[PDB]
Amino acid sequence: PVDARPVDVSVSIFINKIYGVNTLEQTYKVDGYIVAQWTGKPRKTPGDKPLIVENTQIERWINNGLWVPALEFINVVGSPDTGNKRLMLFPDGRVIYNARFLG
Amino acid sequence: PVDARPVDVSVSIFINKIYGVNTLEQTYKVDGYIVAQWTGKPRKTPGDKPLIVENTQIERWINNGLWVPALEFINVVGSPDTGNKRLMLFPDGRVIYNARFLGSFSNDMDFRLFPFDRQQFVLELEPFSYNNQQLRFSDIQVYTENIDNEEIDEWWIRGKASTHISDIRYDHLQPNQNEFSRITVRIDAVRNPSYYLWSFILPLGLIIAASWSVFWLESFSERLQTSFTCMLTVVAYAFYTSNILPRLPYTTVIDQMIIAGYGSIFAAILLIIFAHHRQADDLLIQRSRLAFPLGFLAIGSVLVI
Amino acid sequence: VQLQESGGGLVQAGGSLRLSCAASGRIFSTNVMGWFRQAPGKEREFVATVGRIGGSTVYADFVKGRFTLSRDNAKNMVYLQMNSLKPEDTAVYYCGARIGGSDRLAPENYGYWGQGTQVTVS
Amino acid sequence: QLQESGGGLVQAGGSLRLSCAASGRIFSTNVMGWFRQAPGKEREFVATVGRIGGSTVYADFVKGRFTLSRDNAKNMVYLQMNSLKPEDTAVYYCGARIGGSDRLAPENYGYWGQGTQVTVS
Repeated sequence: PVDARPVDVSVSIFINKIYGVNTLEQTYKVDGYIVAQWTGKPRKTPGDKPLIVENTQIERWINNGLWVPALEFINVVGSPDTGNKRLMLFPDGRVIYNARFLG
Repeated sequence: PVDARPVDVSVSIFINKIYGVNTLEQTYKVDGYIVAQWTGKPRKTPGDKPLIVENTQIERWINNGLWVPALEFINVVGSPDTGNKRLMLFPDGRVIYNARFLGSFSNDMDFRLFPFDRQQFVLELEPFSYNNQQLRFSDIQVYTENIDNEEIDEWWIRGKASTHISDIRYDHLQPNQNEFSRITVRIDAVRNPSYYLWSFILPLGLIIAASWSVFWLESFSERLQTSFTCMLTVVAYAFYTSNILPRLPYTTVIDQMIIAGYGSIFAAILLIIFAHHRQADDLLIQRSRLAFPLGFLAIGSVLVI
Repeated sequence: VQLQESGGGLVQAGGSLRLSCAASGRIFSTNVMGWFRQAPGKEREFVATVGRIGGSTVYADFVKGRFTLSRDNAKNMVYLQMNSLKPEDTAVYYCGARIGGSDRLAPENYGYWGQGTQVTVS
Repeated sequence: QLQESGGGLVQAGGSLRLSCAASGRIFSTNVMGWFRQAPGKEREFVATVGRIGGSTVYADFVKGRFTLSRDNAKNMVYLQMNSLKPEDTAVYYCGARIGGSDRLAPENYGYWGQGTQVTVS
């Protein structure tokens, strides 16, 4: 009957370039990486080492019950171009999400 | 009995074409093939022969545990347009990945000396997820296009392709796990100044020179009025150039000529009025038909320092 | 722009040194400075310099995590903490300033070289 | 101007090494290609360099029997022809690609040489 504390998410954003200003639309392009890190459910990993799950393999882990919350860019115009993405899954429950974006 | 040593990856890059330079964004397009090779654990194949797996089928093998690491283009802009891709699996354990790619790549480009600028088109490659304890590049080879005649091409490739293999250490990231292996390719090129010398620079010189002829008119009214048509001719020419030449955040060589033209015609206008309204004599100082082109070229020389 | 290296000397295999490069003149930052080296008979080869993105640093393949680049933008200096030295590292370590281009690893894109500091490993 | 040489009579199964000397405004031997023409038949492609480095284009009848190489020092190309058969009997010409967008098209070649006869019994 006692509620669970919120999940803390640490975020690191890496900005490569800001360009393509469109004065009339008041927009601009940003290329970079976004890293989000939280602690979820403990799990087994090969050799108890950190596990790397890349791109389309991430969706297979989601279907089987891994929690990966959607982080939205509030002020992005349209769907951003996502390049490579990666999950690093630790045995203790830690998850690190890393993705390349252009929007 | 595992093998914890880093996986050595040999890379070959076939560059089909470099084009589509965007000057303001400092980007360019590259079409080519990327070939990556490493040695894994041996396996059995149909008929003890190399096994080919194309496109979608590759995904089925990754689900079965086949290790196929993502290699990111560090300096690509957006997701590159990957065409056909293929894996070749040998019984002895070799794995070769091959893919056609089209992408836009960024780099530090300086166009101030345009149209006589030289550029370094660069490709930077790095594993997306595996540090140099798990995946390290062992060699890089680059093959480019065979050129017939370069007079038709916008850029001229001076020298063979340069390559580097270095390590990138990231502070934001166990000890010795924060370092990634990186390949760098560099293609040195020089612009073809032909088109810009004959259609842009030369006509602009005749215009500036032609504006010096106002000193040969035999009347103040004629000297001051024709100067305005000259001014109007430089402005009409600045539009023709801007409509074709690339956009930049700084001036080029052609932009400075245009400014020199504005300054010449404006200076002549001040001289025409001074000569005529300082005394009541005038025609004799207007015999600076030689002194003005030299002063322009004189300043025109100290501008080249 | 004038650069002056310092910190060289003699050391035995497995030792340590701390090279320093002082920049004097018109420099926008120390990001543009990079360490190089040249042994007798060998070309002048890249050693280290800052990376394009913050927190990253580019090291030659032979560094193998031994050297570490650091900077004091206030004092306008960069340091190279060299550890676990080996005989192969003996050379004259210069200090260049990136004069443009997009190849941090290319000596041809560096200039204003210093007098150089000698480092010798036995 | 182009000049061929190295032809002659050879027994079915033998080899020959054709040579094409190039003279004049030719920055590289890449533009050069080999052709052949038998009596009554049309001039057909044989071999020239590929667009991308390391590639070479060969006619479908070559079947790995011929090999085009180049000596940029002497500004030349060589056609090493092995496993020759009576079907290969023809006059072999050397041409220089003068533009166009088809390495395999005779229409895009000029400066042809006199040709050198290859005859196989």
